Amino acid sequence: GLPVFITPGSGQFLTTDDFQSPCALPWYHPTKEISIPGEVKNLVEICQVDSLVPINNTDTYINSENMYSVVLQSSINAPDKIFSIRTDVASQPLATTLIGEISSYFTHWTGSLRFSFMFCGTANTTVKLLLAYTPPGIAEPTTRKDAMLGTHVIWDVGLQSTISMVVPWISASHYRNTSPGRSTSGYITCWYQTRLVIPPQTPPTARLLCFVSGCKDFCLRMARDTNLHLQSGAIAQ
Amino acid sequence: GLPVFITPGSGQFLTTDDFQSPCALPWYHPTKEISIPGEVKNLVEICQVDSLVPINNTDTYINSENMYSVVLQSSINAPDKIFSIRTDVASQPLATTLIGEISSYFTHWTGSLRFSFMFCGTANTTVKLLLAYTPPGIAEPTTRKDAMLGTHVIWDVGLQSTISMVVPWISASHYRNTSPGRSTSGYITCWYQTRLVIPPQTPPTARLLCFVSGCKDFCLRMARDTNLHLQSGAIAQ
Amino acid sequence: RIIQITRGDSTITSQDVANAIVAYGVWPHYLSSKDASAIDKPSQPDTSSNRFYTLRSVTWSSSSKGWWWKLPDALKDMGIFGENMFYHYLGRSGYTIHVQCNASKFHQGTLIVALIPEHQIASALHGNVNVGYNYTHPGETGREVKAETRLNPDLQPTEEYWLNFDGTLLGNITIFPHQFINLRSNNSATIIAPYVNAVPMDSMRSHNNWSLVIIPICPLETSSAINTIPITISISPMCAEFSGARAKRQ
Amino acid sequence: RIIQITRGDSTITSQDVANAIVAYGVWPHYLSSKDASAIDKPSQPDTSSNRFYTLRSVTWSSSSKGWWWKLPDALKDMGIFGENMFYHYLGRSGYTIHVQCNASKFHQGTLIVALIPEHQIASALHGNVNVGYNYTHPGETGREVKAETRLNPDLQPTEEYWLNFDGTLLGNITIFPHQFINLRSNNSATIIAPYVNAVPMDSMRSHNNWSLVIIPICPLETSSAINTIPITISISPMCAEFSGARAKRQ
Amino acid sequence: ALDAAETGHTSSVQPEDVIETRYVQTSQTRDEMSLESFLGRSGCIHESKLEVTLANYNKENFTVWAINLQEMAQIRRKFELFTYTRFDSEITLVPCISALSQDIGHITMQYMYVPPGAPVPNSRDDYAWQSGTNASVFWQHGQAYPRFSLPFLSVASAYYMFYDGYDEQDQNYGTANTNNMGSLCSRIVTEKHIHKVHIMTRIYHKAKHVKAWCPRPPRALEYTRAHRTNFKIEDRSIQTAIVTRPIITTA
Amino acid sequence: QDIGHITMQYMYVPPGAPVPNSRDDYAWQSGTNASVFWQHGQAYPRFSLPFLSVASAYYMFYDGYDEQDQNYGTANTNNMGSLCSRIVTEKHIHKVHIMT
Repeated sequence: GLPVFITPGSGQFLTTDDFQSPCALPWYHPTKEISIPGEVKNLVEICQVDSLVPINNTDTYINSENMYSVVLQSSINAPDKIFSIRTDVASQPLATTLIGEISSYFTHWTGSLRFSFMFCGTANTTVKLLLAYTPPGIAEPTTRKDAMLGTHVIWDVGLQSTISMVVPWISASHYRNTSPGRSTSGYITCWYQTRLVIPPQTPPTARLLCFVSGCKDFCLRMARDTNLHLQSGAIAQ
Repeated sequence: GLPVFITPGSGQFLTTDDFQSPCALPWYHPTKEISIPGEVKNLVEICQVDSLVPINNTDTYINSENMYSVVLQSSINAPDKIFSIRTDVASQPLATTLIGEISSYFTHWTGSLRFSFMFCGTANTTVKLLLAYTPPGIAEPTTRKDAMLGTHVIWDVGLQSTISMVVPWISASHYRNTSPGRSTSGYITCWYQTRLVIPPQTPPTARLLCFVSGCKDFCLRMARDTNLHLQSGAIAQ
Repeated sequence: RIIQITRGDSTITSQDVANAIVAYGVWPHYLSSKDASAIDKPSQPDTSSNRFYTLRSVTWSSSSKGWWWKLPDALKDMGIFGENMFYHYLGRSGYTIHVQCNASKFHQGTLIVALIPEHQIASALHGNVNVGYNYTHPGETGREVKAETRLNPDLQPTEEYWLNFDGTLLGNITIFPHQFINLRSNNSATIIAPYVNAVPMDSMRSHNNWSLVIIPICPLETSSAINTIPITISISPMCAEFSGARAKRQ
Repeated sequence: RIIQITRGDSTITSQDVANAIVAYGVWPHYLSSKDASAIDKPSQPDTSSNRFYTLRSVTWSSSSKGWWWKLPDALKDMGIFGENMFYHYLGRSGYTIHVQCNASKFHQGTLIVALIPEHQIASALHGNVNVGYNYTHPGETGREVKAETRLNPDLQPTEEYWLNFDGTLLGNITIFPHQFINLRSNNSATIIAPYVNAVPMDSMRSHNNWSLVIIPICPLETSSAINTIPITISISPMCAEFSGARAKRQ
Repeated sequence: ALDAAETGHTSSVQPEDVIETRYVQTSQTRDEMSLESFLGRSGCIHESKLEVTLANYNKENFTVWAINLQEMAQIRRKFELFTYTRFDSEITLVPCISALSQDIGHITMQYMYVPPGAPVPNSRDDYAWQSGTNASVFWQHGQAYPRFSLPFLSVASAYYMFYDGYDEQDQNYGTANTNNMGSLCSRIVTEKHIHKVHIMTRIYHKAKHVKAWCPRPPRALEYTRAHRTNFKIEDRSIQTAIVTRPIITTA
Repeated sequence: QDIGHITMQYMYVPPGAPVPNSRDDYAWQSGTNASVFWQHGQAYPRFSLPFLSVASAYYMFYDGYDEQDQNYGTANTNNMGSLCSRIVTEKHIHKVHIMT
């Protein structure tokens, strides 16, 4: 036979290998691909989907819809903070979003994130609000003016339902690690730019729902078996 | 399958082998090479760098800058020897130079060496000095006239700072072994060609610093895990 | 933000709605000679069944938890559609769906509507159990979600709406074609879908080839004495087809 | 052997100097669209910060042992440069550096100046220890080398100058872009460098992307009563850029 | 920058809208994010543990397993991401012999794909170990890891990841209807011998030449019941991947 | 007195993969992690690993910190995660050391 000689890396199985292989079932033929709707080629189209943050991750809301929602108080003359979050894609709560899980299935990420926000309160009601981002190396802001020094948007709550805005990609490195240990990507932070004003005898309350998705900018590397989910023992049947 | 038959040298690992190998991480893609400054292709560009000899390798200077330096005595009417060294690239002290270490990482060497010398004394001061080389098979010289029979340079200490000169390659063989055991390459030797003259009430002293590098002529073979450095036990972390 | 809708004989509008995304952009169509399995020229009731039909009134409150349906079973009683379904071993159809949900300018709250595929519901109870036919196939009567005492619980599906009744997170549910009834944004919401399966057509009564979910993501309120609003849904089947005619199915 | 220098608003000369080698021959420049990571159009203060600034006087003696700085931290207080650095998560800049060191015709001694990369300093103490931020980031105040009693020694860097403070031999230090102040050869010395990193731009306050070392290779002396001379260093940043604007860093 | 998320369409798309950007060669490939990547890495599927019984070596020393992707979580969650998927399959066998005795000697082991309505082997001596057309394959001590390519099998266009009904007389709700692939099987081929041993095969697969159909949300909680989407575990509570914090104004 | 047949697993554990805690950990399953096998009498395993870094090149040195100021130098930048190894053969009587 041809004189051949064998390199190391022979005779192993690697779960992430790439090769031809022989057939168990020669002469077989598969069923034809009918034109089923809902084609897909990549994970990024899933990233493009807006999904809700369970923003309001606490005991009093977790076992319910309400952890996707925040409640606003039209009673308050103040500039102050409504909420804040990290921005690291596999941090809590963001990891629990589908982009979060897809990022949690991965080790590297890059590109800017889309964020979106609906004024879910009574149609008769008005406000304008500050949604802001904090470039890190610094504490999460404690005045509205701090957030005004960050990159931010002021929401003209017009007839249109939703404000949508982007955390710009400002990683030193072209990628960042998907889960921080002792590390940070920056903060989302939210504030009363005006007070919220309902008209008289409206419910003394309002709701806000918050969305995120990958921008056209977004991408991942180092697919890894995700942090997000655990199996204990045998899966019964 | 094709009739094949297997030669010896199969199934070993050689730390110095050469082959293709299969990927652990298929479909991955590396980060782009940005145009970082400080490109390199070969070790010879490092050889081209002048580095100081720790010429003055003794107890009284070793734990300090001063082993890179020699002190001259303007008080002396004499022709006599200032210093001398071997020329074998991996001999002490030369081995400790970066060309020394690179040679110490290697078994064969060839080509002529550049040597350079600054009159580090007071700007007002004058001398001319003999830098000389001894072709071996012979003892290291004991008169200045001996060195004058060797290949040598007399330093016109003009406005210009430095004299630079070459030990010619005069190996019988096109290469020489990088470290001698019971063997020799020749000597550097240094002498008062004139007395050193300071003008009155100058410091009664002067300094000289000495440099070496590979010439355009220089090259190495048989890269080997260097003599120069030792690991004892485990490297802790 | 205004639409009118016309299928088979019947018409629909909202003058406060944002248009449906067509599911995956595929406008509904009949099977192809290139993809088909069934041999006959199949049953095209066309206008007489690719027309609207609508469900009994549900109604909702701040205390309400959710509602859903499984299709075609949710439409088994829709005259021509219903019997043409029951008399064939197989068929296929897409759907146009609109949910009717007007409030005053003086209400707040929001529902998510999700069209959803096989949506394989989890049991209520733990262990060696699975959902019973009566509950997977609630008919047009549907499954509202309630706090208490549903009998035969071992065969009941779970009530756990924020776990999408299958152990998946809500809020990621927007992965499917979906809309929001948001009382500020709109007074109604709409979605349309082609047929879908791993198979070119399917055993209608035996498998709910599509499903529809509506969830109170934000609680209903107004200060007005009208503390609650109905919801109703209307559906037209699309390109509806049936094959393997025999007796009426039981 | 004469030069004049002009950056942003400010000018420098020596009339007894031999020109800088440009580090690796790469004259300083802005980032490229081909290589960049950051998305914004970045901050170009140009003339208002690609201009000279200079450090407090050190001074030296025959007894003196060495000095160094880490950049950009050594310039954190240089007005526009300093704050533009502190207000951004990232930036990049090269440098032009000149060291000022005139003596009389009647002095001897020599310093080596080395520009040096990440120059990852070793601890003073043995064992499970590493350098503390206060000392890696000495600011413009810099690190002169001294014989005694530096507190928090466990977090101090080593003083071992001839081991380049990292366990590498001096005299091979000429591997980097370097010059000598030699009092006969010159009255000053100069070096210029582009930006460098493994990354197209960097977290300025978090990482000293360049460093600068000056060492008394040969002892200072004169017979004159002026037994000591100051040294000072001036730097201009080059093509300086900043990105990810937010609050002032602490 | 303003939109109606209620449309169902994704929100205001463009990053350049609210940042005065510099031009950047954003030039990072999505190819690792491809389906022929993400599905197209192998993982373990099932665990064929056996003991070599002595007292009736001829009877007991074989196993059979119902083929499913539903009882190892990571692989399951790849596929529990869609309505349907289609792929050809690298299949890879990691046979392992564990000694309960001073030696193992030579050992040889059979596997068979048992498509449904093949006669299932009842005995380590069953005539069903003969395999004129069933895909049966062999391993033995010191041999490399076996593998084969299995093409896409289904009677339909794609495997049901989920199903919404029954086999026509109304039990086994969901994939337990549609996903009758039959079973893998294994059996010691060496005849009766003195060494008490356990054989364990970890079985692996990678889907390649993949296609997938309508994405669906990821599993939030521990698995429970293979075919069934059940998740409310006995004497337990629904501790999802979401983690709580003290206040929503603190990151 | 003998070793018998033995088989051994390796895995590259990139950071934020779930680290195996146990020789029986589900983390030995490896749908996408580079995991590879060796056994007695098999030739030396090898693989080609491409250049990994999030940056253009590996830091041989670094001059600062992870942003909250500890681990000075490469201990910041050089988080490649870890290699791992584990015996794949089940419980057996032979007391053995494996060295790779």
